[PDB]
Amino acid sequence: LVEMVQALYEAPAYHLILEGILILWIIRLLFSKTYKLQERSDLTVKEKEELIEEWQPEPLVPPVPKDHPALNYNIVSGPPSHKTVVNGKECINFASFNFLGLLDNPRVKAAALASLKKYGVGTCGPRGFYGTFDVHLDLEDRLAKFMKTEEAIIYSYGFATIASAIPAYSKRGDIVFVDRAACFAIQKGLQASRSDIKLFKHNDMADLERLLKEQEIEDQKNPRKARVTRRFIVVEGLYMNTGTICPLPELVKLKYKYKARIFLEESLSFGVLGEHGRGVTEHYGINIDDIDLISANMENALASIGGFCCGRSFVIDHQRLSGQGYCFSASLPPLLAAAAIEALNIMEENPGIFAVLKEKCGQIHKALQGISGLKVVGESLSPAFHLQLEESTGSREQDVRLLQEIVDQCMNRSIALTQARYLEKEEKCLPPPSIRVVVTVEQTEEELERAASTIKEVAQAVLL
Amino acid sequence: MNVGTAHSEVNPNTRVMNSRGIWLSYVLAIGLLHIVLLSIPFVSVPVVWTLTNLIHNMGMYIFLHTVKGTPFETPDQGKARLLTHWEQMDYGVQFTASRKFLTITPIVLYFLTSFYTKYDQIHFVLNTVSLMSVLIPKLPQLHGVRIFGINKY
Amino acid sequence: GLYKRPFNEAFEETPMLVAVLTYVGYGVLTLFGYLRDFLRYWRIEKCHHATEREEQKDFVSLYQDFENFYTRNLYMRIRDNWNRPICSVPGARVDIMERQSHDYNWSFKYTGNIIKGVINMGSYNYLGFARNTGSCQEAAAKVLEEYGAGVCSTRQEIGNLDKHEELEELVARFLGVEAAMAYGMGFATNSMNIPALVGKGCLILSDELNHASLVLGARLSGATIRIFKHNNMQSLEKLLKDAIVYGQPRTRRPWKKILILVEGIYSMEGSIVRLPEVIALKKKYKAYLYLDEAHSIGALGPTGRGVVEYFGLDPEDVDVMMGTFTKSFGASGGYIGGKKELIDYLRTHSHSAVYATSLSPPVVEQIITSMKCIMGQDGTSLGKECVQQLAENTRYFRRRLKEMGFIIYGNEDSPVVPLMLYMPAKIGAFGREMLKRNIGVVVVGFPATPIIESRARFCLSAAHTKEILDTALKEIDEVGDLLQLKYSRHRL
Amino acid sequence: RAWKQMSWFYYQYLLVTALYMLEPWERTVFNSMLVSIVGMALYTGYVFMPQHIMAILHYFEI
Repeated sequence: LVEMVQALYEAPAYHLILEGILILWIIRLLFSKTYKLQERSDLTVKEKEELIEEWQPEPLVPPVPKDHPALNYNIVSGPPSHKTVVNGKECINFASFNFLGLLDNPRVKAAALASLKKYGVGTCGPRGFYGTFDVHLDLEDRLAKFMKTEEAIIYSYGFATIASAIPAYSKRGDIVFVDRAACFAIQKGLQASRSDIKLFKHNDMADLERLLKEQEIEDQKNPRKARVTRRFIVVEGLYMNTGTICPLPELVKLKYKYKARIFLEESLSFGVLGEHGRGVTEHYGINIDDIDLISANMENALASIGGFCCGRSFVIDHQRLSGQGYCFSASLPPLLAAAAIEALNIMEENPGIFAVLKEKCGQIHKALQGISGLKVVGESLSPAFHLQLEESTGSREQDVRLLQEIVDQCMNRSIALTQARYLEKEEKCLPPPSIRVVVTVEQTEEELERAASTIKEVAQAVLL
Repeated sequence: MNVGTAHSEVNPNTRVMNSRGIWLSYVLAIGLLHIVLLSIPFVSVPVVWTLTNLIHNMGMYIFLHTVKGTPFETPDQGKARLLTHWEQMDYGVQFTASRKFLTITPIVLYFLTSFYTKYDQIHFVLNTVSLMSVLIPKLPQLHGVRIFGINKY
Repeated sequence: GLYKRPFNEAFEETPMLVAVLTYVGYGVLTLFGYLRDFLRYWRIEKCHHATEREEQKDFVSLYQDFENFYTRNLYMRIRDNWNRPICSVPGARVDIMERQSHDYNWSFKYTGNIIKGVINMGSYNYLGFARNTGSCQEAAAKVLEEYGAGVCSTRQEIGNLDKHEELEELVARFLGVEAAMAYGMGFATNSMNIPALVGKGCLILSDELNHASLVLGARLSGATIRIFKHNNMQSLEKLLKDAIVYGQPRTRRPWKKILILVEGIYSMEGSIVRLPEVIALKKKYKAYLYLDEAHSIGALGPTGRGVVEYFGLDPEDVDVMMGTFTKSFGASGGYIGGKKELIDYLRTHSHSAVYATSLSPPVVEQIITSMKCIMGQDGTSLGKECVQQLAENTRYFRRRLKEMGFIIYGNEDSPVVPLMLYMPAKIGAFGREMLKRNIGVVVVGFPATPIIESRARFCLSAAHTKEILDTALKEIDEVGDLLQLKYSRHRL
Repeated sequence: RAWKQMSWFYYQYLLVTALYMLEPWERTVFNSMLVSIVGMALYTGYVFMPQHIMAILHYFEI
């Protein structure tokens, strides 16, 4: 070997460079695993034209079946409120999410009319370009003070609120643990972001613990990647699809033990739970600072269009520049904002309406128990719950038809009920068909018991 | 401002090198660096040229092959969160006029600095190491690979 | 396709020296931003920002610092040109609350004084329907008194009203299509109806400058998205041919559907879509057409029916015609118009139809009154004077600015005038100088646009009198002399 | 008159070099570096390069 080294050293430089490049060439041939065939063919103009001519597209919309229950919309001849007229029949409203009866107060209408006189209807632009009014800032300050939180942000549409809040913080590569029974807005927000989604059983902290333990096991394998991966837990204060509350304290413990932030959705529970009606945090006594982001809409309780998100400035300031429903859309009309402000004033003046609503919900939930063919799904504290078929048929269409039969027969009996509506092909976890019962402080005890008796009679007559 | 206000493209960072007058600005920046290097009184010409080569190559490496991501919020949910600028360029198309220009210009600078350094061996090895450090990442095969897991995350 | 009238547009190229100086400015800003980031990291200079709570210091950082680079170093310096509050109706003249900052726009303090009578060139009221006194205001007040504000349910649920049916039938009459549907948000219309029409296995051909709502709606659906150059019929035809011929990418199969998303008027560019060519191409290649008509439904057309009337085409040729009431009619909302089968499928299978609260009664009443006034149901001479005045104002303003030596984008008919600034500092300089002279404008910078063109958008209106336009033009001339914004080589 | 022209030229310099949006100390840093580079370049040009350009300037002055 030494003699070979000396002989190689005896060689000129160009000769050795040539030998080296030849050896590199040999390596390239040896590792040229691609077996090219040396061919090239292209299509002909007539071939392209005939290929274009063969193609025939599908219709834009599929042919419609005439049996669609959703093809028929109930028509309300007037404002949806207590003693409404549905399909020309005078009824009592048990279907509209108007918990505090703030839709038809004279004060709310007066404030809305004053703002309409001052400003008009439209805002004519986004918040960036001369679409910010003083009413918007006033309402944001009022919401922040009401929720005992640093900052709040307003969207002009309930769906877009959470559907734009979620993708702003969760990006591609992060992990989101979301409850199985989550509203469609949360699902669309999670789809808009490209993060990894891990569903867990409804209100089951055992499954959440198992998933978090699996995630920690995966973190132990590649710590470098685990140091740049964020974890979120998206839950609802009061679920719409089931009517059940969520266990906050266990979620807070799991957050602080596994380093995973919490996003709370509080559309149903914003103005109905707690002594002062600030959500489920007052119901459980949890500190507001433990929850990173709280999202609600101003439609169910405040009886006006819009939505909002509340939190610390550190998290809220990001949405003013990353929320798509905020940056690329017109701001909320001033009269709706004034109505929301007046509703907040009314809620702050007297907090006994929440107790009244709680007691009415207790009465109606206790009275409704005992139907032969129907079962109540939901908690006693929920203002809106469900009635479901105890024994169901093989297919869903017959269940829907039976529920609509019950609804129509009740509506002929001066009780206006509604049936829960879903997108069958789109929902991640499709809930069973059910009849939705909604409670309002306007409803009297006699009306509630009359509704319970009528529902019992109609259900036992129809299911039998 | 916000991405998507006046253009639907998710990642504008992939077009900054295809704009108008960018190549002329790059060449003028190199020339201005050379002028301010000549301005130093006590430094000889070959040292000035090798400093020009080294500084330009170091800055080019730092900007193209070290900084990864985008300087602004992007609506594709951070698809290019880990890619460097050279990988983001032209959405991964490996050959393009901009890429050809950026690969060719350090070689021309190397030729000029070799001519002006009178082919000294020390300057040869310095400039060759720098040229290799710049030209190796430009290879199409060396796309999306971090050696020894450095600058991976 | 053929045009009955000449189709004039101009997009002048950037002077080379201007591009070089733009790059010089951006490089200086980037270097100083890196220096400021280095100073802030080592706590040499105290950071004026909010931080994570002490109990969550061991969590993974919520944001990535580099993504906020341009926000910390470029946006924050000229932050006072945006989010300007107003305390008056957004008419031809608006009142702006005055604010000042002492820490270089990191925080704003509100002074008591109020700027009054600022000429409004930023609001979207094309036909001047944003008024606090009128017939529409009285109708909205009556409907607010009767129905209240806001509905508390969904359309498929008890939340469907008679006002909504009246609005839908009136909109269908106004457009000329068989049927139409109305929603409570223009963004939501696209984002919630595009996923319904197409899905996995279909192709979406999207223009280069589509709105964020159209892009989000296309992303939410599982379809494949391909982008063609802005108003480039050659690129559209090439994409259509390749899509039909070569099939799906991995497993070569015929496409289930092909949908073309286009807009009537592109706001930032200022151009009008070549509708006859697009219609001819879609007829030849058997594609479907989605037409976003937010900026042209009231501005364009002899009677203000939109782009299809502007080109004198047949509304039955466009498969889906979407539109927004915010721009022209002065009230929030949106609509989709088309054939009856499409509208029924949308009423059954739309996200906003099932899960979202419907419109507000005062808003629908204001829309109804405004659109009746536009189509002349009231019998008053108004509704034609607005369109004629808008056309005259657009023509006069565009001609006067083009003969002053400025660079302007778009057609001669579009009521949106993008003036060109081309440099990062001139953005803030123009905004501040124009506000100092009582003109309100909108300025758009780098990350929104391409790097070399940064612009200022003027939105004309039918409520702008001739004296207002003359005052604005003389102030614009003075500022253009001050900042040297007259880059045009053709005429000056 | 001439002072107004010089102030206008300084304003244009600020606009072109993007110094308009920077804070005063950043302007100070940039200006100091610029004047240092110009002075060093003039010193080098005088010491090493022949004063042929100086002769041209003198001829133009005369």
